[PDB]
Amino acid sequence: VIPSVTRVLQQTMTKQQVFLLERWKQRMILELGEDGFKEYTSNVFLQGKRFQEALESILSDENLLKSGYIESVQHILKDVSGVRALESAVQHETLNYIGLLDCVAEYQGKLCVIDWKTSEKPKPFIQSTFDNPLQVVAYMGAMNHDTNYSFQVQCGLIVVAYKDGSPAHPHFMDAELCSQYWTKWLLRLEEYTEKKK
DNA sequence: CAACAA
Ligand SMILES: [Ca+2]
Ligand SMILES: [Ca+2]
Repeated sequence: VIPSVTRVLQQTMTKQQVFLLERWKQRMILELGEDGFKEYTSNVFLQGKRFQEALESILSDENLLKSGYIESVQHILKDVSGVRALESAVQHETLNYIGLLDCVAEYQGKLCVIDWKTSEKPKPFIQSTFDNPLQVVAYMGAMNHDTNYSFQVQCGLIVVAYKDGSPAHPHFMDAELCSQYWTKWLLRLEEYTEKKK
């Protein structure tokens, strides 16, 4: 099988990344239990997919109080224009990996790959988004080294929407910053393939 | 394939 982006990264996390995650996870299993912690991550996953699905109808007061995500992002969508693609599967002919980016559109007049995120903790810094930039630059490198797409994009954009309607954090990445993250991702891709053979 | 968690 051919690897995917989010799979390559979650298998190549540092020892300190796995420690902080599984320690937080067992603290949640402790306070709540195995029965509901799986229910918490089920809810957590579900809002992230709905939020993306809900904007997909926008680019083209709910029952749960997760309605703050889109209100959080309206000051972002006021600068999103010229939408060229949404939810695209991306092939990489050379480095052999696949992905599924959220959308491709112009943000503040600059064409970039946008990746929407939901989070309950604020992420003012791109360092707070962990491996999110590598996920974005992996999507652009794939789509750019692809048979199925007419254009090539250079910049990326992470947006972190919050459930309480707070102003979402746009983390724009210009051409040079994407280039550095890309070689970081280029590494990450190789520790995975070197872990297979 | 992804959602998110740190
Ligand atoms: Ca996303
Ligand atoms: Ca192409």
